[PDB]
Amino acid sequence: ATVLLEVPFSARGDRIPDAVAELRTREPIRKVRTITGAEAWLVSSYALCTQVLEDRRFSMKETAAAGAPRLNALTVPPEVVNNMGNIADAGLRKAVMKAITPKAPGLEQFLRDTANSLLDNLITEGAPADLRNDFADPLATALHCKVLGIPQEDGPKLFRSLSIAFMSSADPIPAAKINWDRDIEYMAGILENPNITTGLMGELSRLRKDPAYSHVSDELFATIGVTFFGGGVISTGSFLTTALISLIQRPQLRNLLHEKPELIPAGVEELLRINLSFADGLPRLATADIQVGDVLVRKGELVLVLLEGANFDPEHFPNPGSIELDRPNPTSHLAFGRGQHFCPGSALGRRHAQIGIEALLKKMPGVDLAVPIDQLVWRTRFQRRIPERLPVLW
Amino acid sequence: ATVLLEVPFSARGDRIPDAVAELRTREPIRKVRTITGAEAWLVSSYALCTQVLEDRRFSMKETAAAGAPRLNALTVPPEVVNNMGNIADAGLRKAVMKAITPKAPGLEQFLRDTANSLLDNLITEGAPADLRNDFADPLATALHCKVLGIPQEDGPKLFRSLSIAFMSSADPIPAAKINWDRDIEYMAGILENPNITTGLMGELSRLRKDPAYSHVSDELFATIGVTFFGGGVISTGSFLTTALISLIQRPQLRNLLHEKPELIPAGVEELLRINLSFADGLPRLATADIQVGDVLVRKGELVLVLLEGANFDPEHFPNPGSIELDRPNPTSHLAFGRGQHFCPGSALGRRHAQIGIEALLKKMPGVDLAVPIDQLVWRTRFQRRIPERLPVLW
Ligand code: HEM
Ligand code: HEM
Repeated sequence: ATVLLEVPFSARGDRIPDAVAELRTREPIRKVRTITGAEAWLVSSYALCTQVLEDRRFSMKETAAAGAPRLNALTVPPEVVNNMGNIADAGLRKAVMKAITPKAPGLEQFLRDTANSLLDNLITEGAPADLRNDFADPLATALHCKVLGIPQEDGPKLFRSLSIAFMSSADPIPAAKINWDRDIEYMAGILENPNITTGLMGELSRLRKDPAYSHVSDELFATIGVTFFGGGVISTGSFLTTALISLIQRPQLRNLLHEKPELIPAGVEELLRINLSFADGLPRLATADIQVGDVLVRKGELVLVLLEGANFDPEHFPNPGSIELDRPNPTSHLAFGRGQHFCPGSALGRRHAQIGIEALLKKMPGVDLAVPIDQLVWRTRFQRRIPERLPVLW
Repeated sequence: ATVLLEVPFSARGDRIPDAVAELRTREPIRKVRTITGAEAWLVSSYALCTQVLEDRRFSMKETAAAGAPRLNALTVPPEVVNNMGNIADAGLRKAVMKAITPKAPGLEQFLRDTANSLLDNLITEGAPADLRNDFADPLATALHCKVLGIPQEDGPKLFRSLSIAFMSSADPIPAAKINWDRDIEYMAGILENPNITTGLMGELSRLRKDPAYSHVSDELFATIGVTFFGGGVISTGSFLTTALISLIQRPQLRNLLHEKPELIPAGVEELLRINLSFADGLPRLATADIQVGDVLVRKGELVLVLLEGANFDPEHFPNPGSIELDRPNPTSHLAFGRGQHFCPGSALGRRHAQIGIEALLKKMPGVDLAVPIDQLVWRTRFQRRIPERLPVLW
C-alpha cells in the first residue's frame, strides 16, 4: 500500500521532474494530497489548465472560505485573497494597473542604472558573487520602491518580511501576522506622508482624498501597497533568479543573447515559459459540479493548476524543454496565469527580467556558476522555488 | 529492484530519522552509496563507532588519497586533510591548543558582552528575529576573531566563505578554491601585520620568527588560521543554532535552565549528545583488512562513522531521544569525535554554547519559534545540518 500522491513533487527549480510528463500523459487531472492533508485535483495539461483558469466557477475568492480544503494556510487576512476583486469593486483597477506598467518616464533608465550599479559592485568585490541576494532581489526591491513611490531605504525592511509572507505552510504562521500588521502600518503611514507623491502610493494617496473614493477603506489602500510590493518583489526576484540559472546553463544561448541583445525579449518569453518559480499549483475552489477531462469535480473541491504542466505540454509547445526563440505561440504560456486573475504586473515583470539580463550579459559576458548545479540549496515549503544563494563567477 | 541505500538520509537537523534506529538494530555496519557514487561502510552503533575512531588503521589522512572512494569532493588541498598531523609534526600542537581554550583572560566576558549586545539589538528591532544569521553565527564569528587575534571587522568576509567551504559536494567546487586562496592570502598578511599580537595568530606570528620553527612553512601557518577560523565558526555557529531549536521545542527544559542556570553546562552536554549538526558520517579509509562487527572491511575501503548513530544508541544512552541532565555517562558522547582526531576546540565550543544560551534565556525567557517547525529550510549538500533562517519571537 502506498499513500495518495503528495504535492508538491520537488522544490528544485532547475529541472522539471520526469513525473510531470508521466502524469500529464496518464492522468492530466488526478487526485493528490496537499501539505495540509487536504485532497485536491492536480491539473497538468495545457488544455485542462486553461479550462480551469478561464472558468470563474473555479473560484480564487472561495479558496479562503472557512472549512475549505486547503493547499496551505493563509498568510494574509481571508478577505485579502480577493484583493484584485476588492480593488476593482473600489473603482481602483485602472489606476493601479497604470501605476505598475514599465512605461513611466525614467523607469527603465532607473532599472538599467540600478542593475549596472549592483553589477559594478559585484565586479569590484570580485568572484564569487551571489546573483540572488546581491543582484536579482535587490533589483526587484529597488524597482518596487520606485514603482510604489516609497523611499529606497525602506525596501530592505519590507523585503525581509517575504521569506515568511510567501511561505507555503500546513499551519498558520505567527510571524506572518506580525510582519503583515507592521507592513500595513508602514503603508498607512505612507498614505499620510506628504513627501510621497509619485508612483502607486502617491496616486493612491491622492485618490484616497478624492470624493469619488471617500468610502473606500483605509485598510484597502494600505493593503494594496503591501500586496503589490510583496507579490511584485517575490515574483520578479524569484523569476529573474531562476531565469539566470537557465541562461547560465546554456552558454550557447548566453552567447547569442550577448551578441544579439535584440533577441532578449524573445529569450525572456521562453525563460518565462520554462520557469519553475511557482512552487505549487494555482489554487481554485469549485463552486459547482464541473467536468474537467475524465473527472467530474464536485462543488467545494480544491483544484490545483500546475503551471509547468501547461508550459511543458508537448501538445502545445513541441520540444517543451528547449528554449526556441522562433516559436509560433511564444506568449501563449501560463507563466502569468490566465483569465480573470491574469497577472497585472506582467509587463513590469518582463521588463525587470529583460533589463536585468541585458545588463548582466554586458557586464559579465563570461558568467557561469561557481559551484556545481546540485550544490544550490532550494528553499522548501515556500510559494516560490528559489536557490538560497546563486554563486557565480565571470 | 532498489538501489543501494544512499547517504545522507536527511538534511533535517530537528529530528533523527526512524531509519537510523532500524539500521543500528539490524545492521550496525552496512554498505551505502555516497553522493559521489562511491560505496562505503556506514557504522551506526556506539560500540562500532568507537572501535573505528580509536583504530588509526582507519585513517583520516588517507581519505585524501588520489583514487580513493570518496564521501565527497575535497574543498581544501589534499595535504590539509592531515592538518592536525601537520601541526603536530611542526611542533605547534601545544601552542595551538592553548590559544583556543576558553581560558584566556577576558574571553568569557567578551562572549557574554557580545551575546548580550546581539540580543539587545534583536529586542530593539522587535520580533521576529533570526537566531542563526543575527545571533548564533555572529556570536561564533566574533568569538573566533577574538580567539585568533584578528580584527572583528574582518570576520564577515571570512564568514562568507563558509557556505561554500563546508559544502558536501559530489564534485570539486571552483568557488571553494577562489575563497581558499583568498583567505590564505589574508592569513599570510595577518602573520606579517605588526598590529596582530594577541590570540592564535599573534602567537603563530611570534613562533614563525623563532629559531625552533624556522623550517615550518609559511603555508602551514596561514593554513592554521583559515582552518581554525572556518572549522570553529561553522561548528560552533551550527551547533548553537540547532541546540537552540532543541531547547525552544522543550519549554519545560527552557524554563528549568532559565530558573537554574547552573544546570546549563549539563544541558549543553545533552544538547551536544543529541545534536544532528554533522550532516555526514566522519570519513576514514581502511589501511588494512579489519573486522568491524560482522564485516571484514578491506584495505582501501571507505568507512563513515555516523555520530548520531552512536549518540542515540539506547545500549549506551537509555531513552536516547530524551534530554536527561543526570545521566551517569554525560560527556561520553561522540559529538566531538573520539581518538586521534578528537576535537581540539571542544572546551571553546562548550563555552560558546553555554554562554550564548545563558544570555538568550536571561534576555528572552519567553523565546519560541515564530513559524511552525516544518517551515525551517534545511541546508542541503553541506557538511552541517542547519536551518537557513531561525525565526523566533519572545
Ligand atoms: C515575472 C514576474 C511575475 C510572474 C511570473 C507572476 C506570476 C503571476 C501569476 C501566475 C499570477 C496568477 C495567480 C492566480 O491566478 O492564482 C499572478 C497574479 C498576480 N500578480 Fe504577478 N507575477 C509576476 C510579477 C508581478 C508584479 C511585478 C506584480 C505587481 C507589481 C504582480 C502582482 C500580481 C497580483 C497582485 C496578482 C493577483 C491577480 C488576481 O488575483 O487577479 N506580479 N502573477
Ligand atoms: C560545538 C562545537 C564543535 C563541534 C560539535 C565539533 C566537532 C568536531 C568533530 C566531530 C571532530 C572530529 C572530526 C573527525 O574525527 O573526523 C572535530 C575535529 C576538529 N575540530 Fe571541532 N567541533 C566544534 C568546535 C570546534 C572549534 C571551536 C574549533 C577550533 C577553534 C574546532 C576545530 C577542529 C579541528 C581543527 C578538528 C580536526 C581534528 C583532527 O583532525 O585531529 N572545532 N570537531
